[PDB]
Amino acid sequence: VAAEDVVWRWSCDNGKCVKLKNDPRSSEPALSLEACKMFCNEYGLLWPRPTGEADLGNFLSKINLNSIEVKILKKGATDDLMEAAAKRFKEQVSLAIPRGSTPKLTGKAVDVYLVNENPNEKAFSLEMDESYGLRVSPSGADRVNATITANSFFGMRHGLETLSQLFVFDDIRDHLLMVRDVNISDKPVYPYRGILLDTARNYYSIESIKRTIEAMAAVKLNTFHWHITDSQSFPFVTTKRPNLYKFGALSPQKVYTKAAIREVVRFGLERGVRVLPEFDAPAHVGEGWQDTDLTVCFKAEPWKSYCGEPPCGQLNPTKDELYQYLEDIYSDMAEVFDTTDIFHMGGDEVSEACWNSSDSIQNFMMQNRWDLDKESFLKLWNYFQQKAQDKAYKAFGKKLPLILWTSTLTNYKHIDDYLNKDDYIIQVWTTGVDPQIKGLLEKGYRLIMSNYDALYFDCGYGAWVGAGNNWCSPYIGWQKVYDNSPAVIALEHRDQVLGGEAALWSEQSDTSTLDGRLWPRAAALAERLWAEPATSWQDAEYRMLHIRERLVRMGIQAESLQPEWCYQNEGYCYS
Amino acid sequence: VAAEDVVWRWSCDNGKCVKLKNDPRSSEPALSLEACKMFCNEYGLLWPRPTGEADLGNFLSKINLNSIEVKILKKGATDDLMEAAAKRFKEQVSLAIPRGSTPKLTGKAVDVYLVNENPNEKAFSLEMDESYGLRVSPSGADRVNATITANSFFGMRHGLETLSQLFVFDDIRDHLLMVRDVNISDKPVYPYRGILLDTARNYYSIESIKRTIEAMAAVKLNTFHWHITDSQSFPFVTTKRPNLYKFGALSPQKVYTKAAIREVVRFGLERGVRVLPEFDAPAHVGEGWQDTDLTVCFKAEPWKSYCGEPPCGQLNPTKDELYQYLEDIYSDMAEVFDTTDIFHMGGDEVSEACWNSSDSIQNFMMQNRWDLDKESFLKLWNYFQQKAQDKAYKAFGKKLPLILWTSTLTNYKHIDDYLNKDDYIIQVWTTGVDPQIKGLLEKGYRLIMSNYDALYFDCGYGAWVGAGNNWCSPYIGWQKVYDNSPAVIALEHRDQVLGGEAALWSEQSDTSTLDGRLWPRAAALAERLWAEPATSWQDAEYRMLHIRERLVRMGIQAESLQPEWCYQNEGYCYS
Ligand SMILES: CC(=O)N[C@H]1/C(=N/OC(=O)Nc2ccccc2)O[C@H](CO)[C@@H](O)[C@@H]1O
Ligand SMILES: CC(=O)N[C@H]1/C(=N/OC(=O)Nc2ccccc2)O[C@H](CO)[C@@H](O)[C@@H]1O
Repeated sequence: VAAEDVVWRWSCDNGKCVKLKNDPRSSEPALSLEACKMFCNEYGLLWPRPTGEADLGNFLSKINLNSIEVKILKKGATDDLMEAAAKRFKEQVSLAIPRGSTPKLTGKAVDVYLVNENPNEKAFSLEMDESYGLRVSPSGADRVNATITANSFFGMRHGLETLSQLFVFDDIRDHLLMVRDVNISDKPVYPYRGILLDTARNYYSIESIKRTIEAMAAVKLNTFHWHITDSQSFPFVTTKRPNLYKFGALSPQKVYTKAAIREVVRFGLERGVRVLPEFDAPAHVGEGWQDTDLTVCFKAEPWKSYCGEPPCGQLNPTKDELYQYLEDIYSDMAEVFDTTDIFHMGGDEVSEACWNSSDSIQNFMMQNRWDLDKESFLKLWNYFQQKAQDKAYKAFGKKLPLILWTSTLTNYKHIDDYLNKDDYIIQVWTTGVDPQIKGLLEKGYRLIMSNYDALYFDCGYGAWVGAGNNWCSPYIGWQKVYDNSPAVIALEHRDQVLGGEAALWSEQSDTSTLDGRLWPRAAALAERLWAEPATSWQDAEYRMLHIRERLVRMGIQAESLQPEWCYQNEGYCYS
Repeated sequence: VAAEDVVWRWSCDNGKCVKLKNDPRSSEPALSLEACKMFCNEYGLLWPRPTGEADLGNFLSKINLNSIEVKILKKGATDDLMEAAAKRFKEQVSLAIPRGSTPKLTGKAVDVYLVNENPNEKAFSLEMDESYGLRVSPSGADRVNATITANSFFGMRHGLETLSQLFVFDDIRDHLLMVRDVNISDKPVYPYRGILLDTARNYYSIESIKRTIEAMAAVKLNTFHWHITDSQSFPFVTTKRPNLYKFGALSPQKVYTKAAIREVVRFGLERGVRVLPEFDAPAHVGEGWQDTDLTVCFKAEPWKSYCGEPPCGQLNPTKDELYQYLEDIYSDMAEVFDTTDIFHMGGDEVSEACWNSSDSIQNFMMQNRWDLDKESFLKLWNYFQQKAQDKAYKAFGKKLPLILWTSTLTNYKHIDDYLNKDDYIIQVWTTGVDPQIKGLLEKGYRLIMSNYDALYFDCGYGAWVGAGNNWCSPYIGWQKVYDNSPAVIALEHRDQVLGGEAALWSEQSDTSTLDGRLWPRAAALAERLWAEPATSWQDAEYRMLHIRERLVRMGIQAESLQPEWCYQNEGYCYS
């Protein structure tokens, strides 16, 4: 076969790029699809779109791939991180070029200048500055000046990410192009932009976790919430209490060693991603605890009587030794997850029946004058949480914010009996319309939104117990994730919302299915959290298709949203 | 870290392998999970389970990986295919061994003997013999005799596949094991066991197509139905009418050349998979036909008025030149798809409105005394099909069976006016309970079942036009595909059912998402078609989990069905 050449061209008409034949008898220069898209779309090819200035100009300039140089103007303690970020950037620019295509090495030279105004700052915090400014302009006759200015390394890295998005490959001519005149100013609306990955229901290769982080960085998501343990498995390698992993793991290979974790944590830091660890308690414990006598109900049957899902099992708060185990686990986590400013302690629904089933437990309650009703079991949960919390603080070596899921414990009506708003952040998984949300906000609580009607990425597949479909079906499309707005959910109490997180529970997901589950749906969340657009999904639709293509180019096995024909023929596919 | 060793063992109790600690003070030999499973389960680790004799014995023998030799007893015209099949088999045995694990090179030597009774036979046909017999027994002191006897290469290749499934890796000891005493006899219930892949709505890499075929072969699926063109794109490289692909393709790279197609066809043949091509007509045409004047309504707006989905477009049957184009396309297909015994001609619903919209068309109808009502448009469709059919036969150089989808044309009430049962096979996509099915069967028609309620693999994701979920949602779980029985659907007219096919329409699928869409759900279909079990999904559940793990080992990014904990702890997860 003699491979053909691209035969089509694209022209902007009413905000839509229309495909037209590239006829020879024309004096007007043909535009490639991406080139037309960059100026046809209001925000061009950017995802997420910026919150401030977004001036992309009207032109593109041909660039030579081998002539891109990055210079770091202000040196500091973040030099290593900055140097790493710069290196990644050269590689990102290539992603513009489709695989198997080769650009002509001609054109201008690009100079990228990074101005990090506080070069020593590298800690993750809810108050950290993620803002940046980007300007691109012609410099002299043969080069381009790209200048990124930010208050911190984090803003600077976000700026490099936006800059990488200003490159387009012209497949008609085989030219690498770059936007000529750019003025951009940006910062995120919300500090916490996350993805929860459950690695206990099924194991995820460390390569996959890193790939996930690479994708997150590409859309300015900053938090990876590692739900490391559950009743099904204990893959965290705890040096202090090694039997938990030894007994706990699905296999000896299916484990997360200290070196692997440091590796992931560092990989995250370079990409502005906080790796936040969760040790869920006192429910969701099982495997790895055999022979300790520190749990009750593991594998209790019938399972339905004792828990939400099999296997059943919970910690026994009445055993003093448990707090010793917990201290050790929290300490081992703190050692390796050393960039995190926050610790998640789980707290999803505890089972009354399960606790009531232990005489050892009942005796303890009897001795303490408490009865055996629901109110009393709440007392037991609080007793546990208070003790666990002390251990967590001791482990991290300071008081730090702690996260808990919405639960019976966190009901706004009695939450103050147990928790306080300064010390606890509440992760919300109820529907976006649930009354608990307003009530919690009124009490001053900060929230992370993960409402299941919009943010549960596991939803919609086949049932994993029995037949039918899984519990939270239907499957949530990107359109729905995009339209779910925390600002709408919280109204006037908006500042109290820290952000949001997409949740990938793993009863039905693993190394193999993760790219699909997460991408590009998490990108919808990324834009929503970064920008809080007043606009709807339909306004972001064309760009969403582009970002999906970009994730694929990165090597992500992203879900397919629409026929490629739609991407090539804007406005034709609608409903 | 010092990697641990597996700490658990498994014991059979009431058909379930239960995990127990591998305690040192025991005189009873510990069993690894797969080893326990092989004898605990009624059919062991086999998928699909055999239809005849299935005696697996009670024991396992240690085997040396480097000592497996295959000898072909009867030579013939299929020598090349047999030699290829043998080579693949050595590689398959390794799949038993999990990645990064290394077996001890000790144990017996395995001799595999292949007896192909009709060594010259290599054609695909509905009447072909896929039966085989398998016996395994100890031979002498240091070796194993594995003998496969079949009427044809196809049965022989199915036998090698079953034999590869009789190997287990003992991860407790690092020993490769094989079932010691085996007697198996098998043949499929249905001749046509397929997967439809739509490569026009989105493009699929040829590497992906081959990977799909590898997975199919692993579960004895024998037909790959390539839905090569549609309105969205024309990736088939037709030498005779090169503009269709040149204009038609999503990109110059996104094409299927003759060499690629031969490559896929050959890869299929070696694995007992018929590669069946579909050129859908007269609807579902669009791209690639610009400037021919041979279509009407391409990109007609509003799309809803003229078609099921955008872009709209149909062939104009009144143009004589069209039949010339068609002859050329059919001829180009016949040249490269040279193993197929059947040709699929599409025929999914044609649009009346679209045809009525062309005066050129109306004039033709006016001249032929036909009116402009629905009945008349049916006449036009028949006129087209009759002419297209003649071209198809001329292209293939013989009369061969042709397949059409259920449609207005195929309504059993008037189907005989147009088609005949000898010449046409009807592919059914209505619900399994639709009256058309009984009516068609009563008229003597053969069917391929693809009922959308059970067999549409595209179903359940987000909407691709507008918001919500896609048209045939909910998502179909393996349980549902497994329970859908053609025997039940057809009753006494069972023989008329040729088999079944899972359909992966590609509006929302591509190279990236294909492993997930297809696997392991197609495996459910494979067993149902191969064996027609009276039993339900729950009886096949443990084995299904194993096959999924096997697909992953093969490199398939298969969907995750359940937590791995369930696989390790049978009977604990249920509902
Ligand atoms: C916080 C959370 O989501 N907890 C569990 C969880 N709990 O789900 C419910 O209990 N849903 C529910 C059941 C009855 C009534 C209301 C909600 O869902 C995930 C799967 O989607 C599990 O992986 C989690 O462990
Ligand atoms: C045979 C077939 O399935 N045809 C089209 C097709 N047609 O679907 C329907 O028209 N479904 C339907 C609509 C209204 C009433 C009954 C069925 O579905 C696939 C997507 O699932 C498309 O890719 C196919 O081109």
